[PDB]
Amino acid sequence: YIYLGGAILAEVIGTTLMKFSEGFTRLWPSVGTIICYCASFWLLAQTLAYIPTGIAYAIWVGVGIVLISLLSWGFFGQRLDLPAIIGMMLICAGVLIINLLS
Amino acid sequence: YIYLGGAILAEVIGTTLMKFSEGFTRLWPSVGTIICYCASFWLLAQTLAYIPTGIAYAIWVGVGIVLISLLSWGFFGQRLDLPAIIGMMLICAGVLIINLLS
Ligand SMILES: Fc1ccc([P+](c2ccc(F)cc2)(c2ccc(F)cc2)c2ccc(F)cc2)cc1
Repeated sequence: YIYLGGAILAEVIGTTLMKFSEGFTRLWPSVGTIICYCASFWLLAQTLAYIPTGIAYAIWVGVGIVLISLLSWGFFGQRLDLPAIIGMMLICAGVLIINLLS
Repeated sequence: YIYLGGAILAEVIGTTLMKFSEGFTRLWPSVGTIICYCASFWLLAQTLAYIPTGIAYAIWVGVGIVLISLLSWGFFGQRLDLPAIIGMMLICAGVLIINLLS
């Protein structure tokens, strides 16, 4: 499967893997995050080799923000109106404006 | 704290070490650059002791669009246009809100 899509997934899944309980979690290796970083950085290296570097990083932030925010709101029941999220919206709107001119 | 700035900075320092260290007669070993990358992930783990994952990500993304812009531009060009100034200012405003959280 495609390197860039794998790289986008690697962070979204990786952070979701880090967000596990202090209790017991099924199927979680304690070396898992360290493996996920090694996998993520290998995928990134392939991604930057074979796609234009500015394009790849602009797409990676762009998809990743929408995907984590939709996943977190939709299936983990999280709030979009909390103080930090309100500041984050301005960053994400500003990021879109620069990306439209790129 | 200085952990979040340090974690972002370690990725930039490691990138700078990687870009500088072309050739193989050079004194510096690739492992030293790997230690700078290992440090960034460890500094992120220190960051996530008292900071939520999304809040840390939003600040990293706010700097990240500037990192994309420097990568896209290389050398600096002429002064920014009105929508670009607004988009950059919205990123500035979001960081100002996030850093004024108690
Ligand atoms: F050109 C680039 C583009 C992206 C990165 P990235 C990244 C890429 C792919 C992935 F699957 C997970 C993380 C990163 C951050 C600290 C490091 F030590 C190594 C990589 C990263 C993480 C969070 C963020 F908000 C922005 C970038 C580095 C250089």
